[PDB]
Amino acid sequence: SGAIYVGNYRVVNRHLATHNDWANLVWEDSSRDLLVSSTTAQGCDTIARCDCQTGVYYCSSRRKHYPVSFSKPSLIFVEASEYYPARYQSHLMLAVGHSEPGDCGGILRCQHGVVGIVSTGGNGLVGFADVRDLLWLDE
Ligand SMILES: Cc1cc(CC(=O)N2CCC[C@H](C(N)=O)C2)ccn1
Ligand SMILES: [Zn+2]
Repeated sequence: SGAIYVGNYRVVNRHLATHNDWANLVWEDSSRDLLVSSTTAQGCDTIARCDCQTGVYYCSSRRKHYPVSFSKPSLIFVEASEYYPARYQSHLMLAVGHSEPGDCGGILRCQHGVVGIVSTGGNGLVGFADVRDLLWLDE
């Protein structure tokens, strides 16, 4: 679990969105596994606006942060699950590292701020849904 709080927005994995998230929906994209809902309280997370390929992610299944090198956002095939059939997930970045399904929502950060959130895994690769292109999260 986990989310990004920036301004009046809450960014979560779409497959983990709550009833309140859908009742206050701003934007959602199934192909990216992202959903953004509105909030009453102001958020203070900073979104990175960069092309970094190195950062640190929080892994709840180990209560640890790990430094990783990750690929640029791209279309990657993701196996079927109870939330989606087999498809290509867009804007996804991969790194060599540990993750379990419950790690989704963990933040990936670089020196400039929040890069994305844990969204996929398996076979020793962790995938993160990028948020750096969503310039409207700041305005
Ligand atoms: C972080 C993680 C997730 C899994 C499982 C995984 O990849 N799923 C299941 C949940 C939805 C995901 C998606 N974005 O389509 C795909 C296994 C290890 N680590
Ligand atoms: Zn950066």
